[PDB]
Amino acid sequence: NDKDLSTWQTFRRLWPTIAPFKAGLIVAGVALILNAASDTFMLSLLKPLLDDGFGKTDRSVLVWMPLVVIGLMILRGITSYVSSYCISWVSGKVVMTMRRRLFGHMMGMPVSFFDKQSTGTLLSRITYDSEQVASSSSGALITVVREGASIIGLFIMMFYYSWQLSIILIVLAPIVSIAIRVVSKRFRNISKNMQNTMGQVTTSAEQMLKGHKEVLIFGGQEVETKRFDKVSNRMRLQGMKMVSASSISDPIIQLIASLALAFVLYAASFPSVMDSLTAGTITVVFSSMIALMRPLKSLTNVNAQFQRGMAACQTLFTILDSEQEKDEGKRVIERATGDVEFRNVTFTYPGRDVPALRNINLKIPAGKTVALVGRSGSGKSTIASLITRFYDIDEGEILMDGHDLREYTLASLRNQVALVSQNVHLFNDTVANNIAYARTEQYSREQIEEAARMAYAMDFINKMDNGLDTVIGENGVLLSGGQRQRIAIARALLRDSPILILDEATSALDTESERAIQAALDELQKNRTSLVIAHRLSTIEKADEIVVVEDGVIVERGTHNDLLEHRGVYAQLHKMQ
Amino acid sequence: NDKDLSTWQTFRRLWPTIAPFKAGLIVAGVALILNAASDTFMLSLLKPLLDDGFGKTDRSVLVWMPLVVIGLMILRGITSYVSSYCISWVSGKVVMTMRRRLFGHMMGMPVSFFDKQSTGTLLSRITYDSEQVASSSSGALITVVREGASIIGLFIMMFYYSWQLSIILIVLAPIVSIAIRVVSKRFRNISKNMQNTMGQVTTSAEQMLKGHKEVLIFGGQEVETKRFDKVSNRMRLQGMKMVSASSISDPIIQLIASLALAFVLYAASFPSVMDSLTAGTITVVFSSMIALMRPLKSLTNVNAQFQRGMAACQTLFTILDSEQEKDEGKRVIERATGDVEFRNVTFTYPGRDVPALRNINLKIPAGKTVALVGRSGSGKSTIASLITRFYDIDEGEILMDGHDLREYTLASLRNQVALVSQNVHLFNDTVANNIAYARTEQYSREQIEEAARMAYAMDFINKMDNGLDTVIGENGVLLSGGQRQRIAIARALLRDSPILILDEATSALDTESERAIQAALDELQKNRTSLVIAHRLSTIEKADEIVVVEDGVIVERGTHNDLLEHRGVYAQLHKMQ
Amino acid sequence: QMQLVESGGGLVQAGGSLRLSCAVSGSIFSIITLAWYRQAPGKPRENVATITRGSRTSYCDSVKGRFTISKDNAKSTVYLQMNKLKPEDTADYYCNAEGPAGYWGQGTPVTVS
Amino acid sequence: QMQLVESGGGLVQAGGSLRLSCAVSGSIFSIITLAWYRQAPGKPRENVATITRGSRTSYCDSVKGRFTISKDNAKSTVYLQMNKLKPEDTADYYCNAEGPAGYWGQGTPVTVS
Ligand SMILES: CCCCCCCCCCCCCCCCCC(=O)OC[C@H](COP(=O)(O)OCCN)OC(=O)CCCCCCCCCCCCCCCCC
Ligand SMILES: CCCCCCCCCCCCCCCCCC(=O)OC[C@H](COP(=O)(O)OCCN)OC(=O)CCCCCCCCCCCCCCCCC
Ligand SMILES: *[C@H]1CC(=O)N(CC/N=C2/CN3CCN4CCN(CCN(CC3)CC(=O)OO2)CC(=O)OOC(=O)C4)C1=O
Ligand SMILES: *[C@H]1CC(=O)N(CC/N=C2/CN3CCN4CCN(CCN(CC3)CC(=O)OO2)CC(=O)OOC(=O)C4)C1=O
Ligand SMILES: CCCCCCCCCCCCO[C@@H]1O[C@H](CO)[C@@H](O[C@H]2O[C@H](CO)[C@@H](O)[C@H](O)[C@H]2O)[C@H](O)[C@H]1O
Ligand SMILES: CCCCCCCCCCCCO[C@@H]1O[C@H](CO)[C@@H](O[C@H]2O[C@H](CO)[C@@H](O)[C@H](O)[C@H]2O)[C@H](O)[C@H]1O
Ligand SMILES: Nc1ncnc2c1ncn2[C@@H]1O[C@H](COP(=O)(O)OP(=O)(O)NP(=O)(O)O)[C@@H](O)[C@H]1O
Ligand SMILES: Nc1ncnc2c1ncn2[C@@H]1O[C@H](COP(=O)(O)OP(=O)(O)NP(=O)(O)O)[C@@H](O)[C@H]1O
Ligand SMILES: [Gd]
Ligand SMILES: [Gd]
Ligand SMILES: [Mg+2]
Ligand SMILES: [Mg+2]
Repeated sequence: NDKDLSTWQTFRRLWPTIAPFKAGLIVAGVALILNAASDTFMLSLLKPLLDDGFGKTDRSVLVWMPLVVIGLMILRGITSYVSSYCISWVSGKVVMTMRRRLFGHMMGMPVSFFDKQSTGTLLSRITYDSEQVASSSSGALITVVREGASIIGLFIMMFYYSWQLSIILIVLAPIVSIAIRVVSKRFRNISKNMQNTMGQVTTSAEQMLKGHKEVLIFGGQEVETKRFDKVSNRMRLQGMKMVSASSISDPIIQLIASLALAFVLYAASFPSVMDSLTAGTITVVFSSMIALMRPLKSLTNVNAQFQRGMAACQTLFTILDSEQEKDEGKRVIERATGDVEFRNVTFTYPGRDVPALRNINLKIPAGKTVALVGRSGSGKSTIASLITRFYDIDEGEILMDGHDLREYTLASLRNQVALVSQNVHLFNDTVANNIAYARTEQYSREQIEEAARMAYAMDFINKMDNGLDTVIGENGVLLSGGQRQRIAIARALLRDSPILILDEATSALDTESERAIQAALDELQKNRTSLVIAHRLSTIEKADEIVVVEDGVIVERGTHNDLLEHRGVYAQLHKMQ
Repeated sequence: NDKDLSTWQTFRRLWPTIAPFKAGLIVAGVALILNAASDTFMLSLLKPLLDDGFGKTDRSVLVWMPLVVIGLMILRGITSYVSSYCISWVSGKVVMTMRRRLFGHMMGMPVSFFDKQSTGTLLSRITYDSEQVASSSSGALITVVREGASIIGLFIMMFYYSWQLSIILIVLAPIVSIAIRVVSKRFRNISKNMQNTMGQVTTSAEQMLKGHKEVLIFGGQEVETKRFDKVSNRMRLQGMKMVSASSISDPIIQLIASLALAFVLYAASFPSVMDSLTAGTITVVFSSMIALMRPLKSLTNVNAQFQRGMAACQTLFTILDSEQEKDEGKRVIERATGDVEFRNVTFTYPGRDVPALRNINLKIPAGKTVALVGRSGSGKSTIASLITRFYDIDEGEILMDGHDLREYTLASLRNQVALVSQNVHLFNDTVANNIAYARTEQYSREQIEEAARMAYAMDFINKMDNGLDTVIGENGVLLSGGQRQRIAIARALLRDSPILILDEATSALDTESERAIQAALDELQKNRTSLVIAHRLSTIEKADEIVVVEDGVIVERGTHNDLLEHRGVYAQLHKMQ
Repeated sequence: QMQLVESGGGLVQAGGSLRLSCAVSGSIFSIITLAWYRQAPGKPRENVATITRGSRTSYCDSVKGRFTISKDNAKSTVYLQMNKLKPEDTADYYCNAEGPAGYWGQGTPVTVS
Repeated sequence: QMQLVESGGGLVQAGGSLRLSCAVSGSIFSIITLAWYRQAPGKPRENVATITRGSRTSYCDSVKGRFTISKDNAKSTVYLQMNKLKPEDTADYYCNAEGPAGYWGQGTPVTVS
């Protein structure tokens, strides 16, 4: 959660990030000072032009005055370019760094986090929030520093010619400051509400796009359209709140600083102020008040813009100091020696208050196969997900090679497991890239072909019009279901991991295809550790230990023949299949 | 695709959208005229203040001058508020309408479109592109119209006091105009490239988030991080191109309009121009040529901002005039009478140059069941998807009740089909909402409970801590695989559609669960057209016609006993299962 | 529309040899299943032989080892080969394309002395 | 750790009645499978009776209709009931929890005159 801090506070938090890029900031500050000096000197040129008159005084200034103007414009252009380029460069580097940090943070979150989240919300953090940071820090930030520097120059030029009027400017400045204070807080609150609504908009569009087929066959167009109308109208209304605050704050602040113009006119009318200086300083003074009212308008509008990025930065910080996957193990394993043991483990899913597994005393020896069978919802995929530390157990210990799983580095632990999940997910790339997903430089194309041949996928790959270089859809949509399953099987088989978990990996396949895959698995996994979750008993008939699970407890365990004796649960499953 | 048009052309294209909201635009134009008048009159007040001197002339004007200033500020604030609010309101309405139109267009696209697209790209169109339209048309558009009106006021005030100098202003205006022309085209091109890169950024983040489990178990963090670094650096570099054009165009345009200041100084120095008027009139001129340089800077920077939204609008138009699902059938069938007939159909998937089905002569009579069996990749889900008009056939005819499918309204046609797909997709809502997904007001909770009981889902729903009101995950992630399958089965069974298609709807289930579901199906679909795609033959033993498919051709058809005779392909499948 | 026509024999003595042919047109002949059925005057149609894409053959037990079933893709013709005929084989023989619920020909009578 | 202890009988005459009990502790007794096995001096362990959560019972055909297997959840005790004993039943009887690859007790000898 994010408490509205302030602009200065979020800049202090931003500094650890902006610190590598100090040089561009320093040069841009120098350029800004020079640019403001050029602006102020140009607007000061009046007093020579007026006092040293066109014909009243000798024409000695007006001859060189045009060249002074053109040269000051030359310098002003150069310094403005340098300042803008360097500030924009620093902002772009900061924004890219924050985007990369947010991506890495999301990639390091636990599985339960993604279970309780929506993809559209996080994608909104990546797209909308960071683009608000970028838009603010690039455009609005240049505008605010340049107009502040202009204002300071006009202040300096005014305190010089006649301080007696700069004093009223001094007294009004705090009022304008505290006004901008209050409006800025309002802007930041509105911007955070807008961030949340944009997350909702993205969630709605996401859910429509990924469930397009269900929308089409169940006639959901009305419901989705109505939902999107709701969220988009809410987005419009919050933008309207922001505009209301902006267009109510700008005129009031311009009304306040106009009192300076009223005061200078009253001071001029007063019979004791003039005659101190001739036509000249007071003309410069009135021109400088009229000038000064302009950067105020610019400053307030770009403050409306700028608080959006400030709020987005505050949200970013709140996300970046969240906790990630709990990783406090430091005993990396080069290659596990197969053994996996469950000791009286009890597991409850987050916020579900009923155990999914109760007292699991299950051994998976090295080189052996355990086959998990049982009805739907009994807890087999839960055991599979506990082996990989997707979730952490509540009681008991899961040991690998004699050591607790939590003792290990997460990355080191997961390098020991190759998993074909119940729900197959593929990436929108080629078949070879999908099979060697995260190891495209480590595995030869010959190794990829051997993997695809062990997965009975080599036949339908050779019938593709591009070979192993055919691009498959977003989730392998351009493939049949069994073909996607077989590709995921090949992906897991490419890595000769000591522990291989198949989670109903023959569900979308036909009997002959599964027999071929099972024959390949025979020789490849004769000395690997294997865990097979099957709802079909023909797949698991040769497993070393069959284990029957129900409601999260092991109810029987044994070999196929010993379990076909003993006339228990497995006997009933086998008889009715 | 989007050719760069111009600013005026894209506003002509957008006019039909802005037309409903003419009144706010008219009042904002009036307010803008009044605001510019107030600005110009305030900056004109110099000449009385200078000519009618502080002590040179009777003070007279000095007495009422402060009240004039405060009143003009009062009016200026009011008109600025009205103008800003109305223009922002119109822009927000336009942006909401465009967002709704883009959502509806995407919801109406064909299935092959989503097969060849990425979710992140379209989501970028919804989020980034439309928020660019919003940011431009709200902030930058107010700024550009207000500063244009200010410029026109200064032009008017200057042509009046001394036209002899306004003439050089006149000659320089076209140069500044054509410069802004050229830079605007460059800005729009950069913005379109930025739109595409942001689509790539979203695609990368999307692919990481939805394949999080595969990243974790296959160690993909390096690859995903490197990918994201590439796209984010490309985004930064294109933003840098935009900043380069901005900070190179702004100083040059300020250099050009400064020649007016040089010219007025030279004209003053020239010995034949002065003495026509008081010192104040050329003082007003120098003050106003100076003032004039300020809205130019503002205008050019917000033009950099404004072309982003212009480009995004052009992209929007290009998307909105694309073609959608081909829908040229008018007859609306209230309730189909079951019969579905494939007559000599041949189907080839888009861009695949090899048929998936070749000569399909398949009848699905009313009240009967056809069971499609065959190896993986043979073309069963293709037939299922052709019945629903997800794709259109190349030759032959698919008839429903004697009429071609294409003769019907798409929505009317799809109201006849209830489908459990091979790949189950659920929505992040409650169990009851998922079962009655698009019909939450038409079906009673008792009907939902009956559906869930026909799908054998009533047992595990009653073990949830919230009942039928339990929220399931984003894709039902908080459920087991068989539980998700059973929920989708209940969703399809809730709607007593005349044509029910099950696409391996028992794949994630255990034998006893499938037997229960099959018993419920027996009585429910005794008079309902049914098409069952099975890889297990125990599911389809009672089907009226079994059809065996291979490589996209029907190789046998018949009843279970007649096919167990005849010793063909089905006999081999049954023997080996 | 795919149609399939039989060219058969006539009357043969006991222990003789016969060969029936069936031409199938309009078919994907290399993949579909083909079969030879028979029908006595009283008994219904009974599958005699079956041939499938992989040239795999099957036969009713009471006739296995006597008949043969073959198919020529280039001529797109299916063939039934008769050897050591018996009087119980006198019946009307039909060819069949893609299953008992598929497509049938006119059929040819075969008589054994 | 779940452990299961047998309380059995001793020597009984032919045709007599016996009852063996087994207390199982540390178990989810309402769900796990329980069984009674027997072992003669020569032959290996052979499953005699099985009982499962739904109180469903099973027995070796050579003893069906004579023995009974029951379980009391409240006392968490499994029971084997002997009727019409025969000399071939003289053996060491073990109880078993959750499968032949699970947990066994000490066992009790039973002798028939
Ligand atoms: C001289 C004083 C010196 C001492 C004080 C110095 C400090 C000053 C501090 C100023 C603080 C400004 C804060 C601005 C943001 C406040 C929030 C805001 O703007 O709310 C407006 C409100 C929003 O709508 P609402 O219905 O409340 O909620 C539904 C969603 N919009 O909308 C409303 O409910 C109210 C709408 C009012 C009508 C709109 C405006 C009409 C025209 C007035 C504006 C122009 C005035 C220019 C000057 C002329 C004199 C008045
Ligand atoms: C007299 C009448 C005249 C009338 C003229 C009317 C038309 C005016 C000209 C058209 C308007 C401006 C066009 C702006 C867009 C041009 C594109 C652009 O900005 O490109 C800059 C270029 C970008 O880099 P590049 O490698 O080309 O591309 C990939 C990386 N972005 O980067 C470069 O390669 C540029 C070189 C880098 C440094 C540029 C900045 C140097 C300082 C400039 C200060 C200007 C102030 C005035 C100085 C006057 C001096 C006499
Ligand atoms: C294949 C070779 C041949 O000539 N057959 C017929 C042999 N005579 C059979 C008598 N059958 C009569 C009732 N049948 C209906 C049930 N059939 C199964 C029981 N049959 C015994 C009674 C056993 C047979 O397969 O064949 O039977 C199933 C069937 O359709 O077979 O045909 C049949 O005669 C009718 C052959 O079967
Ligand atoms: C249950 C009741 C009983 O007393 N049994 C033993 C009966 N004698 C059997 C002789 N059997 C010796 C080899 N067996 C190993 C294979 N068994 C299947 C073949 N059996 C005949 C040879 C048939 C039997 O089930 O029981 O056999 C499988 C087996 O483990 O059974 O036990 C066995 O004796 C060893 C009972 O089986
Ligand atoms: C919005 C995107 C940002 C890109 C554009 C950057 C705009 C320029 C912002 C100017 C920031 C001013 O940054 C200011 O730097 C000083 C340097 O001592 C920080 O001062 C820091 O000093 C010490 C060590 O020196 C640190 O331990 C501590 O984090 C902080 O106190 C201030 O906390 C910060 O306010
Ligand atoms: C994007 C944010 C929305 C707020 C936008 C604020 C700026 C609005 C400026 C509108 C642009 C000029 O709008 C201009 O309107 C006129 C009519 O008035 C349109 O004129 C159109 O309608 C007329 C009358 O039917 C016909 O000649 C013809 O169909 C077409 O020319 C112009 O094509 C358009 O260019
Ligand atoms: N992420 C989750 N959060 C909460 N409960 C869950 C979650 N995943 C599964 N469950 C529940 O935990 C129990 C066991 O789930 P699971 O281990 O997936 O079953 P399974 O044995 O894999 N079933 P199946 O896939 O059909 O063979 C069931 O009641 C599930 O609904
Ligand atoms: N969207 C698609 N674009 C191109 N080809 C496709 C597409 N979907 C499927 N195919 C191919 O079309 C053929 C038939 O596909 P499909 O009809 O899905 O098979 P299936 O019979 O459903 N297989 P299975 O689910 O494993 O039983 C296969 O060669 C697929 O690879
Ligand atoms: Gd028969
Ligand atoms: Gd035995
Ligand atoms: Mg599972
Ligand atoms: Mg399929």
